[PDB]
Amino acid sequence: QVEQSPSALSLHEGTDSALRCNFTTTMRSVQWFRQNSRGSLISLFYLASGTKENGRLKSAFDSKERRYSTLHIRDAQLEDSGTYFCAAVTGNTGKLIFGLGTTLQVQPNIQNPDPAVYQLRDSKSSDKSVCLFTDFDSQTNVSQSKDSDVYITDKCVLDMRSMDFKSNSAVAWSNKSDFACANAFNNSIIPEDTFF
Amino acid sequence: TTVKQNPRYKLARVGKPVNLICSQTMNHDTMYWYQKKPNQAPKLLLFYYDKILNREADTFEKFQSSRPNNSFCSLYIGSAGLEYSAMYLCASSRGTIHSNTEVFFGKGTRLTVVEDLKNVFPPEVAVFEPSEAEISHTQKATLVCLATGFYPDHVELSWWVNGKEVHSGVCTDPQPLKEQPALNDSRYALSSRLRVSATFWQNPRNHFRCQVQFYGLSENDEWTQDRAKPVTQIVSAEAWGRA
Amino acid sequence: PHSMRYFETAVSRPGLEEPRYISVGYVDNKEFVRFDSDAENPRYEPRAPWMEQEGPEYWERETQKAKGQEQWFRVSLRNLLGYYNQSAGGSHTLQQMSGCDLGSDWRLLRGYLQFAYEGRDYIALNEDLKTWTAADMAAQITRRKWEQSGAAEHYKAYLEGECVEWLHRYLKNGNATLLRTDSPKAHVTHHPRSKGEVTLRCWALGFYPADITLTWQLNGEDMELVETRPAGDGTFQKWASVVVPLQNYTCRVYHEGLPEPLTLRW
Amino acid sequence: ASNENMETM
Amino acid sequence: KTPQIQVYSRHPPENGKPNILNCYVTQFHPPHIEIQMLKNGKKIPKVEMSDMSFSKDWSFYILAHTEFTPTETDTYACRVKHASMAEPKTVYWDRDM
Repeated sequence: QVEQSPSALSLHEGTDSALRCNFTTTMRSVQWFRQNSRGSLISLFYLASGTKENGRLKSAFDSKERRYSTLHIRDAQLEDSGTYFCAAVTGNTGKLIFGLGTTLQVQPNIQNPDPAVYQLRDSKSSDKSVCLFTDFDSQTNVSQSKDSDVYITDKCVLDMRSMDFKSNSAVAWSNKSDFACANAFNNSIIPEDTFF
Repeated sequence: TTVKQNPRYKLARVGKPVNLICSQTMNHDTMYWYQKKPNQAPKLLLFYYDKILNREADTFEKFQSSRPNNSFCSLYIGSAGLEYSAMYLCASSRGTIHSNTEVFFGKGTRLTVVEDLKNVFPPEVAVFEPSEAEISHTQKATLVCLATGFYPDHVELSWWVNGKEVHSGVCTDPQPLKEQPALNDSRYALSSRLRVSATFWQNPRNHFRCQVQFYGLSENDEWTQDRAKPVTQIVSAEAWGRA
Repeated sequence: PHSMRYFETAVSRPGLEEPRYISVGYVDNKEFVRFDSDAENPRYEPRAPWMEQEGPEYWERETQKAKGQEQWFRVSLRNLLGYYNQSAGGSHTLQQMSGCDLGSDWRLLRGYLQFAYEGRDYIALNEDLKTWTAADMAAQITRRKWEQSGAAEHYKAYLEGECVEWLHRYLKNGNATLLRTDSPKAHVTHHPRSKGEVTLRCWALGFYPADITLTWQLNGEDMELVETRPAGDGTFQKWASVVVPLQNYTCRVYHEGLPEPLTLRW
Repeated sequence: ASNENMETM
Repeated sequence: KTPQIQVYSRHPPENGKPNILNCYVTQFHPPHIEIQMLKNGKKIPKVEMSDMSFSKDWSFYILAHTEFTPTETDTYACRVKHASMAEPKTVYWDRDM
């Protein structure tokens, strides 16, 4: 069987880390995939034997015994975060045997941290209020809301072509009217700024 | 050249049957059908070696298949169930199963099986103008879009500035929140953001639009309700530059 | 002279969907491997007495390729049956000859790739390893299919690479058991016939390989020459008769192992 | 080292 | 194709020494063939057969052999049944040729 290592991996921007696929028995060939945002699989490499490189990535199947394959990632970028899968061709009935997967997460380098929460107004009728927690360091994580009519989304980074300090943001909104925006501090937040 | 696979999304009720097509331009002799559930590796269901069905995989006879010609292959579900909701993948190789040829994969087809077409709901898209405090403290403005009350998680959120799809400075949630995360069949909610310069937002001739593509019911499905049919449609929300 | 060939046979069974696949390999006209489908536990089995120098990785990997080839011929048998619109009752045979010969020095001299349906030739790869030679209309369909895909490049890489490289491994592992020749023993038996004539018979018992030539040179240059037949233990035998009326004649024996031609009367 | 065929007849 | 059969012994003709009789069958198609070795008309119960092989001209060839005691009073023959032939042809053994 195919054993994939590690299960999950977290890197900072520019970090060089590698994935490993170990096979109990000898294999004829190996294939590395990255899972799409939609859920499907896009092929990254196909190796018969040797070493293939395509930019930041480099996979190898140079083992004489053919019992392992690696996938090196040089200078990790946030555009590389996702689940990676390795699948070797057994050479027998049911050609591909897939690995369990590796969930990679690349944290961005916040040059100028400026945490603050902002209240946004609705364009149509102006009744629904959406609060936004943006521009925070990668260390601080966001926790879910403790209400049926109150919803909090997870963190997500932004990249602007005019080079931004990577906007880390978490959108939170409430159905119930007369709701305090500053009270959405369920998680460990840094005391920095509130407009109020 | 590549493995064509239609439709992109498939919506079906429990009991009703499901057809899944697959095609390849190359003269590949071996074709495959995988099932990939969220947070899981693709599981082989069956493979074909030039009109020869090898259904060794799938030990419970939960799937049917038909390969009329070398190019086309199908996967059929007689009676749909909540157990079938998964991303179906199609694949092909040049030689035989014992060959070491590259297995080319299709773009997949996300299928979600519903208890009843009554719970199928289209999203309510809404844009939110950037806060004046954010524009003063920073030299950038962020528009947040919210697509809520959609079912069943069959949406594609895209940003359109001045009639052109923009990607730079855009971020969309990978996982949609559940309005009732305790009970199943609950409608989902999704949020996205668009960050631009403060000067870009101040111009009242720049057209910002949040476009959500919803994949729902088809013309074949019988809709008997006073509420609007949750057909495959685009829902949008626009905002003009304010100073 | 050093060669390597892979003789594949595929004979279908009447009514049965699975036919019988036989893959036999040869190194310098000497069999070293053999695969069969009707045998209990279908695997590659060592035939040569020097084939014990292979690990379990070689016998399992070759078994995989044999099982894959078995399915390829199984489909190709049905594909060919439809080309000629043959009756779906009787049994048919599809054969293949793939390999290469090097010569004295270890270097590629000539590649080989031929196919034959029911004894008659079907399709063959040319010396250029790019174009194909077909035999009839049904064979031209296989030619355009294989030229559209570009199968000529795939077979060129095997005959130039994998076949040459693996032949060097066999030539070094069994160089003592391959270069073994024997001098042929000769004896002439006398037999009388009608009209006072005598039939002479030049015998040759015990030679390896069967590449021999027995010519009747009467005073420095009608004849009955039969084909070479093997003894069974590991050597070959051949004889030649001549109908002459009645006086001693000689028969020249040409062997690659013998520097001088061996000829002796009675 | 037997050969492996790709496109069927 | 019609098969070509030639019956001959492995060891030179000499009574008393353990000799092995051969039945060389060449130039035939299809490979399905029935080889039966005979001795004075009676079929030989134990005949060691060889596996299927074919020549460069796509024509199959096989070699049948069995244990036999040399004597100038017993007759030997090799009956071969093939689809090309109308009736199973038999080739008699000869120590002179």
